[PDB]
Amino acid sequence: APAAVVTGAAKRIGRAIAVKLHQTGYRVVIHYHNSAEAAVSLADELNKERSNTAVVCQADLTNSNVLPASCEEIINSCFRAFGRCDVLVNNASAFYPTPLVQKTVETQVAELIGTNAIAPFLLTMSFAQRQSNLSIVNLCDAMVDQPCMAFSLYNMGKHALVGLTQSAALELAPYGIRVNGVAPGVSLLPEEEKDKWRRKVPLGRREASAEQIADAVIFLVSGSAQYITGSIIKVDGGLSLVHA
Amino acid sequence: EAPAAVVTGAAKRIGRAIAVKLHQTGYRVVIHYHNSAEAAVSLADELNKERSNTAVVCQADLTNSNVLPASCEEIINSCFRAFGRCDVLVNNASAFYPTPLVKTVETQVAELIGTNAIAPFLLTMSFAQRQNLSIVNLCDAMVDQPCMAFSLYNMGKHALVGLTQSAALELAPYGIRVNGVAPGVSLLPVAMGEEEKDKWRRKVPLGRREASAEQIADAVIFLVSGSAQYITGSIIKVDGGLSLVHA
Amino acid sequence: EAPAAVVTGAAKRIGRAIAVKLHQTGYRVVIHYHNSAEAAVSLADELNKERSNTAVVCQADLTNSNVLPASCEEIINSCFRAFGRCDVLVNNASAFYPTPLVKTVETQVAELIGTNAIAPFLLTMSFAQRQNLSIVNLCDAMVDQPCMAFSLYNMGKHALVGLTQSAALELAPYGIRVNGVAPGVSLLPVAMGEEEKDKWRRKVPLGRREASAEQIADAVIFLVSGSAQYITGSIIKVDGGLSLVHA
Amino acid sequence: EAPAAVVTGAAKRIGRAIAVKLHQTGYRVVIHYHNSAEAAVSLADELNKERSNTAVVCQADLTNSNVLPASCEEIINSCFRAFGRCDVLVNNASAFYPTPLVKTVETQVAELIGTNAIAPFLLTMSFAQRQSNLSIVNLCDAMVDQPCMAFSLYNMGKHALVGLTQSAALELAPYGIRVNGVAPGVSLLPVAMGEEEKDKWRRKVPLGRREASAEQIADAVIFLVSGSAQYITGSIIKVDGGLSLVHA
Ligand SMILES: NC(=O)c1ccc[n+]([C@@H]2O[C@H](COP(=O)([O-])OP(=O)(O)OC[C@H]3O[C@@H](n4cnc5c(N)ncnc54)[C@H](OP(=O)(O)O)[C@@H]3O)[C@@H](O)[C@H]2O)c1
Ligand SMILES: NC(=O)c1ccc[n+]([C@@H]2O[C@H](COP(=O)([O-])OP(=O)(O)OC[C@H]3O[C@@H](n4cnc5c(N)ncnc54)[C@H](OP(=O)(O)O)[C@@H]3O)[C@@H](O)[C@H]2O)c1
Ligand SMILES: NC(=O)c1ccc[n+]([C@@H]2O[C@H](COP(=O)([O-])OP(=O)(O)OC[C@H]3O[C@@H](n4cnc5c(N)ncnc54)[C@H](OP(=O)(O)O)[C@@H]3O)[C@@H](O)[C@H]2O)c1
Ligand SMILES: NC(=O)c1ccc[n+]([C@@H]2O[C@H](COP(=O)([O-])OP(=O)(O)OC[C@H]3O[C@@H](n4cnc5c(N)ncnc54)[C@H](OP(=O)(O)O)[C@@H]3O)[C@@H](O)[C@H]2O)c1
Ligand SMILES: COC(=O)C1CCN(C(=O)c2ccc(N(CCCO)Cc3cnc4nc(N)nc(N)c4n3)cc2)CC1
Ligand SMILES: COC(=O)C1CCN(C(=O)c2ccc(N(CCCO)Cc3cnc4nc(N)nc(N)c4n3)cc2)CC1
Ligand SMILES: COC(=O)C1CCN(C(=O)c2ccc(N(CCCO)Cc3cnc4nc(N)nc(N)c4n3)cc2)CC1
Repeated sequence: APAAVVTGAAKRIGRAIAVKLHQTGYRVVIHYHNSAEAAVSLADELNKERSNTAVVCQADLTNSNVLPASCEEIINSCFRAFGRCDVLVNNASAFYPTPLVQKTVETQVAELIGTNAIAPFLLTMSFAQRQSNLSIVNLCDAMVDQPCMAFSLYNMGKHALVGLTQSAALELAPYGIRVNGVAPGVSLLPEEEKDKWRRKVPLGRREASAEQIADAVIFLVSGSAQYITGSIIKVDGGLSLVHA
Repeated sequence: EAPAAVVTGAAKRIGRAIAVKLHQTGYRVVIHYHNSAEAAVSLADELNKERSNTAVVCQADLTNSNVLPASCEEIINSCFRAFGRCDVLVNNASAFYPTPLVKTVETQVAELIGTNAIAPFLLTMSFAQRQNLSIVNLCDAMVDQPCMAFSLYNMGKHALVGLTQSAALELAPYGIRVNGVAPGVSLLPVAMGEEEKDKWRRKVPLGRREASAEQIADAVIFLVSGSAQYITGSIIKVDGGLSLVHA
Repeated sequence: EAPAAVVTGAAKRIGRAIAVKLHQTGYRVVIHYHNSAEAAVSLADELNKERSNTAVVCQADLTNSNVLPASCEEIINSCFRAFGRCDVLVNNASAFYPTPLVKTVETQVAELIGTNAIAPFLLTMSFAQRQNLSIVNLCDAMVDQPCMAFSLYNMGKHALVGLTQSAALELAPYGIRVNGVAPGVSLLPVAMGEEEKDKWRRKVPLGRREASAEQIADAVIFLVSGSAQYITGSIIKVDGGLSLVHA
Repeated sequence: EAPAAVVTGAAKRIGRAIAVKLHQTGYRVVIHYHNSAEAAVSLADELNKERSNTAVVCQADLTNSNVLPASCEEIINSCFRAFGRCDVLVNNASAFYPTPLVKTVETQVAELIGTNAIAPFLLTMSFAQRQSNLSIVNLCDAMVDQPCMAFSLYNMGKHALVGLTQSAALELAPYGIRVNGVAPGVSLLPVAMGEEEKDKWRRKVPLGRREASAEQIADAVIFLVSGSAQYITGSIIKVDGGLSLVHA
């Protein structure tokens, strides 16, 4: 059975991705930072379905002097548990505003650029170095070119992740590793404010769900996507096409 | 009952593979063709051997003219006549040849812009008016790094990106999704010399080979599926990384 | 010897401002027009009062048809007959109106795709065949966030992006640069209610106002200048940030 | 009163051409540099010979670190100290070298992402906070979506710079600060690159089969800071001779 690493897998979109990969027959590494109880509860659910098919792995993905070692350990945890690592899903992400005009700003850089871009880069390095249907899926943002007001560092990090997706697709193609993205628009919100976000969506008659994001990940890691690399699939209900 | 799909230019090559995979997924299919009558009828015969009364052919020229709206309405009508419904439209048919800046030029406009853009637009209109509904447009992953001396073809494929996005927005309230699949190098021309085919294959980072028709069809199957119900206005490159390679 | 420029749709609004600024920069100008004869002639008379024998008018319909290639050849020929050279082509003329998916539709195709894409292509062909040479195409900064029910217009503007890029590549060996200027909200219709105009103006981050025609013309002047001699295939948005604003 | 500009990495090459053309347009200039002190001082001397007290140098490392915010604040402060105003910021300084996926990697992150993205962000913050024709120009890369093999961190940094350009254009528009980019394709090749390798790059360019001069890049910066660009914000102008349009 193939094996996958999902970062930020305890809750929300990462959890849905881990569940759908497991349902597809993958063994999974459930990475978490703060959500140990939720990570272990997910692993317990998946292991009840198929014994010894889910493990957890703790790591802070903030940039620091130790982040490279932390990322090498996440990949190593998959090889140790399952003897292989076929899929990496870079899902974990910090998200909060960083206004240009008025945590230290350098802590915000470490968290926003680290989680959304540098950790994906280091995980990609470790995944490739440790190596079939191998692939990486990066969780992008469908609104990357129509950014949220006062979200500069977040937007910079998601732009950097587009660059990584494309750069790594090119560089890792000779190794047979595909590198793609899934770009949610409005997916799971953290009622009046939620409804303001919902109302913009052309396909809004249909509820946005973590499972719809996971469905695009399942396609990209499947044999039905064996010629697809460097592609970012928007899963946004049309939101990115709506003008101001 | 079984859903129904129209595939334009479905007698051969990528359109044929799309029609076959939709049929294997449980669709009834209208095999549109222009000149390839024998191949269209042979495909319909093969699919009907698998499941009786699940495939028909429909002939039409998709060159632009004052009758193209009637032709496109008739293709959609042929799906309703055969199957009583029309759930999926795949705009695959396409003229492709150079038009250097330095057949009459108006015939070249009619063929290249008609097949790649205006016929998709009119088919989209007729599909929407006659109503998991979706449209898939066959785009081009190289639309922003165009082939030398292919201006009109490239204009047509750019127009098709615009249609995909415009129609996704406008047809969302009707529950019709509109997406694209953008091949890079897929099936090369039968007439192309082996050395020239190999020059194209060597461009592709992922495996130094062209996409099979079936690999292109796999992306179409995903976009029409229940696994894509929140996806509209998206164009999936199926290009092996070709579009990311610099000069 | 003074250089010469053709500006399509130059009688009014943005095209007029482009023709005026080119004239102020030292160009002789062909003022193309379709229906606005009085305004075209008034502009020519103003420019010739400033400098004798520096402006002519040229009437043509730029709707697609069997005669459009000849019409476009004649517009370019009018510049050579008046001024002995043609250094700059500005493709500004444009039909703009909704075409809902749910005039005949083929007339709408001919007008919207003809003015926005096919006439630019044929004018580009004629300009290149007759040869700091450059072409500037008037694009649309909102081409990837289109207006509801404007599919044919949006298809035409997407095709014009493709032409800009294709022609930049193909004409580079001849030293002809091909670029675009993409307004967001510029001049609104006089008859549009101020309440509706203000809805458009409030969308614009930079000053909550539309671009003047002169601000659009400033980008054209840059692109045809010596300060842009390495720039080809580029589309400059002149949109006050509009295209960056989410729904 | 003459306006004033900061140009990062301005001792040599494209940054020097930008500083020179801004100075010729009537700006007073801060020539920021990191290691190229002799070149920076030679340039400042030449500009001050043309017009007294119109050029100063400012040294700073733009690698990311916990002091980078203070360094970036000090570069903007140096323009106010010399000239009493700061009208234009040009983010030109840039580290560029390969980082294969298969110096410590954290140093490479700090240099490549710091110079190309984080320093521009912090300089943008300081420029806005310290505040008419105000604008910022970021030196981008026309090949950002067709990246060089094994340049992932550099490419990530330049993609982040596109995001900053767009984000800052939106957020600073209410303050009348425009934020735009210039995206070279092939411009000045490295001093150390062999001629045969330079010619491989030159032969890629449709328009003239040659690299952009430093002055051609500077011309696009001068347009974007001028009154002829007063409605332009969030735009990235490719100055690439068609390079980005060429398929594999
Ligand atoms: N939700 C949306 O509408 C939306 C829209 C656009 C894009 N996306 C993208 O889709 C992906 C998933 O979105 P989501 O809303 O499910 O994400 P989320 O809930 O905001 O974050 C997912 C997980 O990221 C992990 N994470 C955060 N900071 C971390 C750090 N410093 N170190 C390690 N892990 C850290 C957290 O793990 P722990 O809980 O274990 O600490 C968290 O549960 C993200 O990449 C997001 O940017 C989502
Ligand atoms: N092959 C590639 O490498 C590649 C690369 C990029 C994009 N694509 C796109 O993928 C799609 C399929 O490619 P393909 O290579 O399989 O296409 P193709 O063989 O060139 O053409 C497909 C069919 O289009 C039909 N067609 C042509 N002109 C027509 C007209 N005037 N009226 C009606 N139908 C007409 C023909 O039908 P009849 O045979 O019945 O006359 C033909 O069999 C096209 O949209 C193409 O642009 C392909
Ligand atoms: N205004 C904006 O906010 C805006 C926004 C985005 C893009 N743009 C683009 O900028 C350019 C100028 O905009 P504008 O608002 O000044 O344009 P406009 O007033 O709508 O049209 C310019 C001229 O196009 C000519 N034209 C229309 N149909 C024609 C046909 N069938 N044959 C020949 N010429 C025809 C007309 O000439 P006659 O009057 O002589 O008949 C008209 O005066 C256009 O390309 C437009 O798409 C403008
Ligand atoms: N040349 C091209 O073909 C090309 C192509 C695409 C994009 N661009 C972009 O255009 C801009 C100018 O290119 P260029 O070739 O002239 O650049 P460059 O010579 O490679 O670098 C410009 C300056 O950046 C400074 N710099 C490097 N690391 C630094 C650090 N840690 N801290 C502070 N400053 C640092 C250096 O200053 P010191 O010398 O004082 O140490 C250097 O002189 C860059 O943003 C580049 O990415 C250039
Ligand atoms: C008689 O020959 C002709 O009229 C010309 C046909 C095109 N041509 C070429 O050299 C050529 C052929 C196939 C090429 N392919 C690589 C991908 C290009 O997009 C394969 C490919 C195959 N068939 C195709 N059919 C569509 N409708 N559209 C595509 N894009 C297409 N492409 C590229 C260039 C000159 C000869
Ligand atoms: C024929 O029926 C009509 O009069 C319709 C015209 C369009 N219309 C609008 O509501 C409308 C008009 C102008 C609008 N502008 C804002 C920018 C939109 O791109 C101004 C603007 C102005 N004239 C324009 N002319 C070109 N050729 N192209 C542009 N894009 C154009 N645009 C927007 C919507 C419905 C009425
Ligand atoms: C000497 O060892 C190194 O540091 C490496 C430098 C990069 N390198 C290359 O092969 C190389 C060098 C210059 C190249 N240029 C063509 C445009 C690439 O974008 C010229 C160009 C010039 N200097 C540059 N400086 C910035 N800061 N950024 C740009 N992009 C840059 N580019 C391309 C590839 C390997 C050796």
